[PDB]
Amino acid sequence: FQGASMNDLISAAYSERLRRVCDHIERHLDEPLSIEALSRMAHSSPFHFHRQFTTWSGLPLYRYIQWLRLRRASWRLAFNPQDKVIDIALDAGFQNPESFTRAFKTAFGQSPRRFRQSPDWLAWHQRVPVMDVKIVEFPPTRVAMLTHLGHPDKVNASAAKFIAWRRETGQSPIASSQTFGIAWHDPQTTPPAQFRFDICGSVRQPIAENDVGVVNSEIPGGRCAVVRHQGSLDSLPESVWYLFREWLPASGETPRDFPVFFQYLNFVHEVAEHELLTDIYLPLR
Repeated sequence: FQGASMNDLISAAYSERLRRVCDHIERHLDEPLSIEALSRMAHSSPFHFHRQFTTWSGLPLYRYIQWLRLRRASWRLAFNPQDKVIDIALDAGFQNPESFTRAFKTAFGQSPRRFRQSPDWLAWHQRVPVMDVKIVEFPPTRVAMLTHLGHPDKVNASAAKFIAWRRETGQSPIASSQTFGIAWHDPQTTPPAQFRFDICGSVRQPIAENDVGVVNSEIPGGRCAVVRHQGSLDSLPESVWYLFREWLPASGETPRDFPVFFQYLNFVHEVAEHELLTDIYLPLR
């Protein structure tokens, strides 16, 4: 049908209700704005008014009022040069000119005084608007490591060997040193006959030689993507998949010739699985 639909008519009436409310706010700024009254003016519940305004305006009432006040102060900066900046900052509801300057630099992109000097209003009109992954330069670390080649489960057993070595040789990766796991392969995709996992601990000097199989090696430094994973060692492969799916296409950076490696800032069983902290590191060239 080409005709007007009852559904669209209702949505239009609702939107224009809330537009009436917006205009009332624009008029009655700098006033005690009782949410009960504004909620009544929208023919809606006081308990749901904020979510509706956030839904449609795109920003809550406190951000909206703040940013309208900031735009008013911007007009006053550019076109009322006689007014003092402290006075303007007080008029916009800010206690200190420093905090007003903070908010201006945060939302606008220019400092207040530079705006008073050369307003770039075009930018202002264009500036109306999950997991943190970072880029760090990992320093090359001499470590002592044991390589496991076999079934992915037996890895735990081999890890025990390393722990035993730490008690026996007096080498202390426990303190003033770090403990990493070089994850060469993904156990599901990779044949468990070739699965390689390196359990390593940081050392300040070489560890001589030992019959257990622990040997000296190094983790090279340079560009490297870091993602903070919170929880189980069984949960790490999914965040590794996250890194590969999301960071590699978007970043456009190229990985270098070293396997993925995790640094356990919180060791396994000393704290709970729910509070365990691991850092996944993707080598980047």
